[PDB]
Amino acid sequence: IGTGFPFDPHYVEVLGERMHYVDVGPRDGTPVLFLHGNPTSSYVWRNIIPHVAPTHRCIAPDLIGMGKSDKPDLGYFFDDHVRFMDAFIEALGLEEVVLVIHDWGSALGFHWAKRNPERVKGIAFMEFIRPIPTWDEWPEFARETFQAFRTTDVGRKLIIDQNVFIEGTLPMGVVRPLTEVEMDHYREPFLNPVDREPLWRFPNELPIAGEPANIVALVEEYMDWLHQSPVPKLLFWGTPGVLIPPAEAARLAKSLPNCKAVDIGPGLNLLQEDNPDLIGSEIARWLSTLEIS
Ligand SMILES: [Cl-]
Repeated sequence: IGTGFPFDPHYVEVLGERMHYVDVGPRDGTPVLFLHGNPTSSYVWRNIIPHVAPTHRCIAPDLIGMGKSDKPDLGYFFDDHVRFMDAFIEALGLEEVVLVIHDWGSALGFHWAKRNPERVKGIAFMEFIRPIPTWDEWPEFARETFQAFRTTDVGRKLIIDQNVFIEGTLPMGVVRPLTEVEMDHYREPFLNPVDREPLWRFPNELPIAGEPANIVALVEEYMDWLHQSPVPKLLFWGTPGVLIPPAEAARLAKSLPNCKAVDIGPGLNLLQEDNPDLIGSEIARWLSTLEIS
């Protein structure tokens, strides 16, 4: 499992800010958009992208306030991420796309897809945002932690003061140890405690037990759309998972139209850190099947 990030930086001005992106692969076809979540960057994709780069254009942006994207004094609400990602897409001039999405990236991806259905030729997803209608349905071992995260007081002491999301939650969304080189990559954007607002806001935006209602409403909408959509779907899942337990992958595999679903073996949240070659290989393959009518 490679620790290197051998991608030349690309930058584009988005709403008076600068966002970073990985851009590789053929220039000609349908492009593949990789959207990371919390608390990652395009780094999370580094070992998935080389599987796809040979046949497809690979576009992997750092979300505003993350990776090497600019860090303006925002609240980094979901709605800000939407604003910025909507704009990024239009800046690159993208028309049809395929979406490869994860964690908060999935909420972006689904949300954009709901709004632009005639431009999504496929979606691959994994460990994605769905409504967790009670805290019962959140992983036992992570309840106390995400409960404290969802406080201004101590949540911020943890995430912003202490950097627990990065030093603690992150390694704990991966089954294998992360090396020190890998940790340092995940740490780089958030060395300055100032810049960790995204990391605290995101958990406070998770649609758990009805709140925040704005997020719940919105996630409910994209999931309802997803159930009424033919668009080809590819669902990676792990055991036991975090945001998606095995049992729920099972249910969605069945419930979502035209959806293929691939078990990746041991996995928590950052599936891409536990089995890159498998997800990479399966995406690439599946991509080819989208051209078979
Ligand atoms: Cl989060």
